Amino acid sequence: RIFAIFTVRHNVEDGSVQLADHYQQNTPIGDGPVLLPDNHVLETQTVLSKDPNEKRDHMVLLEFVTAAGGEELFTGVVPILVELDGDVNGHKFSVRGEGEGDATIGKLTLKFICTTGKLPVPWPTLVTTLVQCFSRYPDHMKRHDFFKSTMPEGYVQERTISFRDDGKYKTRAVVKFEGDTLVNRVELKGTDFKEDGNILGHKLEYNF
Amino acid sequence: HQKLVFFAE
Repeated sequence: RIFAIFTVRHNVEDGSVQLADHYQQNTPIGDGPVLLPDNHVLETQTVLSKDPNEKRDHMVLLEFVTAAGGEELFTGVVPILVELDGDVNGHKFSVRGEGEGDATIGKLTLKFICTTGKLPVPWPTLVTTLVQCFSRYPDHMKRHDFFKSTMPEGYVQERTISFRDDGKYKTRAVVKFEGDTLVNRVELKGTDFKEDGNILGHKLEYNF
Repeated sequence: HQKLVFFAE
């Protein structure tokens, strides 16, 4: 297993910021050999945008992931299927995601769609939950890529995201290969949310 | 922009 702790800042309408503390861990599914990486950082830049042609609730994502501080499956563009099932304070909803993943430049292009109507939480609060095996590792660090070395069997991603002064998401994710497309199947349970706090009140400015 | 520190069990 490996661990990462980070805090995402979300801008609010009233100028203030909403903080999202992340506890993340990853566990290989396969019973085989994996790499135990030293401390290293993942530097993520990430932009969100809209398809103007899409009438459904959606989020376009462009992301560049790069490390600083059993892999051949990624030598090129891998397809991605993402499926999230969540309920937040009893709100049942699903997000479906398609796109490509090029590990060679640490770039992800994915478009996500709310399958069940209106998304009951702001899309930014679901970004860090909605495939870090695509992050580009330099060659002096090619040995510290846990994610790739757990493939195609995959790994389990488990993360609790608590929003200060508000509720918390608890997600479970299976990130594996499924017939030469990479899949992220995720459950998400949010509890104890203020029914008109930043999240359920939809008070987050939309970018990140 | 964000950087993320990954540990080890």
